[PDB]
Amino acid sequence: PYVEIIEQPKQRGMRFRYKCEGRSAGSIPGERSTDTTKTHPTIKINGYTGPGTVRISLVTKDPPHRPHPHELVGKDCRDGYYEADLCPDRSIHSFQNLGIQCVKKRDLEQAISQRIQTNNNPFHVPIEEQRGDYDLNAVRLCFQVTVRDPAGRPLLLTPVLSHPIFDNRAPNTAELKICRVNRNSGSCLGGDEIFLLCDKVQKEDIEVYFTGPGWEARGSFSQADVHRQVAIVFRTPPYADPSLQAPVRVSMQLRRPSDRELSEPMEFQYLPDTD
Amino acid sequence: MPYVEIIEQPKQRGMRFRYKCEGRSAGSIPGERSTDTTKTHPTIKINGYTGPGTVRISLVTKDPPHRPHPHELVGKDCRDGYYEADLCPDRSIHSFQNLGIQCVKKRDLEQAISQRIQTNNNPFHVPIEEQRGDYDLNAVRLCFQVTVRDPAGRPLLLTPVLSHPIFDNRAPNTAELKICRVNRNSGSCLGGDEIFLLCDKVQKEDIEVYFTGPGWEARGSFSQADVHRQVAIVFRTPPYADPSLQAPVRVSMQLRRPSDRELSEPMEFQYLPDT
DNA sequence: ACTGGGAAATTCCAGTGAT
DNA sequence: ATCACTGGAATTTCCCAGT
Repeated sequence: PYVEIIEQPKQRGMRFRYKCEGRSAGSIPGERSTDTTKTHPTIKINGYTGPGTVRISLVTKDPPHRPHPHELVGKDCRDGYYEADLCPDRSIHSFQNLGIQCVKKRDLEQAISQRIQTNNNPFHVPIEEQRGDYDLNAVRLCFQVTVRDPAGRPLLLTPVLSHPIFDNRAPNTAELKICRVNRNSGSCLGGDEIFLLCDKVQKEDIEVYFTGPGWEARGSFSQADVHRQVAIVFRTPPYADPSLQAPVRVSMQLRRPSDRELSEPMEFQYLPDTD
Repeated sequence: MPYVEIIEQPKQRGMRFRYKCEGRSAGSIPGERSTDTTKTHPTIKINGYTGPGTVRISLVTKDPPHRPHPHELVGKDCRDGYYEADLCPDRSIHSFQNLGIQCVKKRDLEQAISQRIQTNNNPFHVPIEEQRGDYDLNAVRLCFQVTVRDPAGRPLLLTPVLSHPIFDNRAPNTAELKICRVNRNSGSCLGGDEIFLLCDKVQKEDIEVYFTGPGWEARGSFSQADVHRQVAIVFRTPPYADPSLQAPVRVSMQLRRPSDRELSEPMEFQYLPDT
């Protein structure tokens, strides 16, 4: 038998909580979770239905896939991992209260030691590897299901990794959001100056991205024009057609080149430049 | 009575207090009239003496019961949070080029006060039962304590002299106010024009934009919600003194912190006549 | 009793200006 | 070149509001 992830966790928008915040972290939602309806990380076991248990732990994003210093917290969690029974009737199982508690950099070595001491090492990575640098802003869930064989001995199935889950404090992997913009129309000739207030971006890895049917342009600005990661002063690009007869609605959004993430689109109208 | 005179006061705003983690030495406090082309430093002159002696500089509280401050002076010839070196015998004027302010953590406050007492760092001999009230960690004063010699070489302790207060640039509340950028620097004399203004960090509960002319005083209109991550303000210009303005008039526009009434450099704004 | 989010407090660090 | 220093950014802690 083997495990497949039916509903991946949502990658973005989750805030890892420190222990100093004595409140337990949130509940990780599934990809397709919408503000209306709430999905949850969900797996399915193909090749077996009946009594079993599941352990979920955090491992690193990048390929050694060693146990992450962060902890799962929530119901049925201890020593930074979740563990509980599967339903024997169903072959689909969901996890409604998985929270991520980030540990501090100074408490790293202690955290790693606990992973080893608690035998929380799904891919049995040697301790040699586990003195590499960790990305504390990204984790993967690791599903480790145990079923019964025909004799009723526990059978451990291959661990499956989720997609990465990113801390939304991390600007390099956060959601892009335009909060306020001082102007939403401009000359088709381009070069109109726009003040745009946004959520935290990295000035070396952000652009303003105008799009239409089979068209794209970028607003002009330097890294100096990005103010304290939360504002961009830029000039609009010229529109494809230099002699518009009438206004033309296009979309304006933030774009992060590194991972090609886009923000929610906003309406911008290029106007005919007849003075 | 030989006495100490402050030739060059310390510049009050601009400089950060540094934590121990940021390293040994915390920069050099500059003089009032320090510029990029001519860097000045705090300077005293000893009137009515020449020859060998000592000078101690320590930090004291801004407010009248001048107790020793929990923060430390660090740099050349500093120990136990105070500066102490031999007075130059030849010259009567003395300046200090490596004074840095090292701020202590809130956690280590009671320990720091205990060090001040243990080291006999109490220039105004304040009783210990005053050394427990609230300290303003955002502001200190330099205390210059000069010891000269009488003709037989016995120490004569001159009166302690206080500097102007020095404020932590990094601390919100005490940071220097600055208008970095603005989308428009003109508009109707009636008001109601929307300005996107980019600024250094301000507290939205303790900030306002201040229009001033000769015998006029007005404020831009905005809510706390319009302060975006402490470094941008979207506001509406107030009405000019005279709504029957014939031809343009230039006013000053600056950030003001009501709590302590501090201001930014002024930025020109011109009220235009309404068409 | 728990949740969403802003900001103060502390730490880190890339790129300078003084030498 | 070195490295003290400058100022932006990242990390960690604290706190408010609302159900």
